[PDB]
Amino acid sequence: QFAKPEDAVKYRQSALTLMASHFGRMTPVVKGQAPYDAAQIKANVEVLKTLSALPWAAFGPGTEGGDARPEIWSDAASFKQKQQAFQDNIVKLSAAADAGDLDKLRAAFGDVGASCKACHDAYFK
Amino acid sequence: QFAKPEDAVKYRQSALTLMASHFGRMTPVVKGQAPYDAAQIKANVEVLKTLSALPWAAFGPGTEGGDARPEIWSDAASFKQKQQAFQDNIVKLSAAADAGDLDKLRAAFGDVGASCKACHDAYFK
Ligand code: HEC
Ligand code: HEC
Repeated sequence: QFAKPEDAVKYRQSALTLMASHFGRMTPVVKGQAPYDAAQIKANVEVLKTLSALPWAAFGPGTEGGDARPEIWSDAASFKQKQQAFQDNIVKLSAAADAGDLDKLRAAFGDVGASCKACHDAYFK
Repeated sequence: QFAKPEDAVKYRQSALTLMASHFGRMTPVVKGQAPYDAAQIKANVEVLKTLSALPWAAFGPGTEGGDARPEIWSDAASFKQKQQAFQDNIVKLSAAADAGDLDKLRAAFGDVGASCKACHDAYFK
């Protein structure tokens, strides 16, 4: 869906920006600094679900650019493992949110954040 | 969820960028220049559904900035009517996609695009 590589870069950056707002805006809730409304969080995690599936298709072959370390395309199976592990940790966060189980939410949130950081460490310039 | 107004600007711009990729990538399909796969389009419109609900919350009071004409906050009911009409045209596009009805897709797509342009004309700098 991208006319030039720059379009893929702009798309993924925008997806990651959201996806990151929808994750990070829950930090006060997970820390207890903001109240926990199970329905609010269930709805927000559903948005995060959808967003978390979007960036990866915008790292097609030859869409090198942005802050994407070059190691992303030449090690394709390994980058895919990281996105799919991230994506699997998001399933666990959805399960916690859907259940209204705060303790499960906090644990799952930490796992998700570790998965963000793991990819950032291997693949962000 | 925004620490400063600039954060809201960055969020809405990113949401609008996606939302706009998910809309515009269907143009070749609506024109018949690309094949029509009903399931593909149903799934893409579902993504567009979700995205099309996101920008509006990032135009809170005092988040002036970006390419958002100042007329957005002082005429709040009217800006809300435009986003909700856009949002209603998206419901019609979902219905067309869900039904696998190509003719209904083309008509709904044109209505959506007109709603994008109408808001762009009243509120984009
Ligand atoms: C888990 C919820 C997160 C969060 C909060 C973020 N990421 Fe990543 N990310 C990855 C790569 C390769 C990039 C660079 C993209 C490019 O510039 O081409 C990024 C970038 C970001 C950003 C900045 C986006 C921007 O506006 O420029 C942010 C805010 C961000 N990330 C947060 C790679 C990955 C992953 C590889 C599988 C995973 C998982 C994540 N990121 C997860 C997260
Ligand atoms: C219907 C599907 C669309 C499409 C394809 C786009 N919009 Fe809009 N849009 C609106 C405003 C106020 C702005 C400025 C935001 C800001 O800068 O603060 C925009 C911006 C955009 C962009 C550019 C985003 C960026 O990266 O800077 C794009 C690509 C875009 N729009 C496309 C306002 C509205 C609406 C008011 C209710 C509606 C409806 C739409 N836009 C709809 C669409």
